[PDB]
Amino acid sequence: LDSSNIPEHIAIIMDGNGRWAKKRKMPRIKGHYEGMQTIKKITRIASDIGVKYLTLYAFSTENWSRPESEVNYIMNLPVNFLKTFLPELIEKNVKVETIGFTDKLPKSTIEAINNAKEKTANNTGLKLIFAINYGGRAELVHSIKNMFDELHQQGLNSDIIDETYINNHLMTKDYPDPELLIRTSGEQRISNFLIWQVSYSEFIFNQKLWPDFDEDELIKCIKIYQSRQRRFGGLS
Ligand SMILES: CC(C)=CCC/C(C)=C/CC/C(C)=C/CSP(=O)(O)OP(=O)(O)O
Ligand SMILES: [Mg+2]
Repeated sequence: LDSSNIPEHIAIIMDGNGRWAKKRKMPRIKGHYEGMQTIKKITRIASDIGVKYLTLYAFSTENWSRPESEVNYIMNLPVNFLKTFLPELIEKNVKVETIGFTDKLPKSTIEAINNAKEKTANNTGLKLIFAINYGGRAELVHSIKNMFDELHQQGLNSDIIDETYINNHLMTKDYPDPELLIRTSGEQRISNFLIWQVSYSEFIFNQKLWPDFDEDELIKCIKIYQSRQRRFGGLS
C-alpha cells in the first residue's frame, strides 16, 4: 500500500451472509452470526492501517420486511458482539458510534450500544460506525424536517440552504464523506446506503460473501482504490 494515501473513511455494505449459510445448508441466522464475527477482523485491520472512520451497514430501514425471527436475531447480535469485543475496542482506542433511528431497537440492544458509546467516548482512534435501522432516504427526510424547524426557529429563510448546510445536518455531520464504498457478495447496487454522502465515492464490488471477507481482501480493496483516478467532475 501507498501509506500516504490510506482512505480516511471506508463504508461497507456487508452482504452475502444468507448465501454463505445456504451454501453450507445452514439457517440464514448462522451466516449473520459469522458475519458479526467478521466485523471484528475488519475493525482490527482498519484500525491497524490507520483508517479514520469505518461505517458498516448493519440493518436498513427496508430490512424490517424480513422475517421477524431474522430481524430479532440481527437486532440482538450487537449485545453479543459488544460483550466479548468491547474490552479490545477500548484498548485499541476505538470509538463506537451509530447512525440510524436507534430508538426502535430492543431495549437491551440500546443499553449495550449506549454503554459501548459511553466507555469509548473519549477514544481518539478508529471511529467504528454502525448504521442500524438506517436508510439514506429516511436520513434525508429526518434532516429535512430538522432543517425546516431550525430555520423557522432562528428567523431564517431557506436562502441559507446549500450543499454544505445539508452536509452539516445529516446523521454523518461529523464525518467526511467516504472515499471508498465496498459491497460484498457481488451485487452491484447501493440499496439506500449513504445516498447523499457517496455522490463521488469510489465503489468496489467485491465478489467474496461477507463472512469470507478478510484482512487480505480489505488490503486488496484499498490497493484497487489507490489505482483509481478521481476527477470530481473536472479534468485529471
Ligand atoms: C452491528 C453489529 C455489532 C452486529 C450486526 C452484524 C450483522 C451480521 C448485521 C446483518 C447485516 C446484514 C443485513 C447483512 C446483509 S447479508 P444478507 O442477509 O442480505 O445476505 P444474502 O444477500 O441473503 O446472501
Ligand atoms: Mg443481501
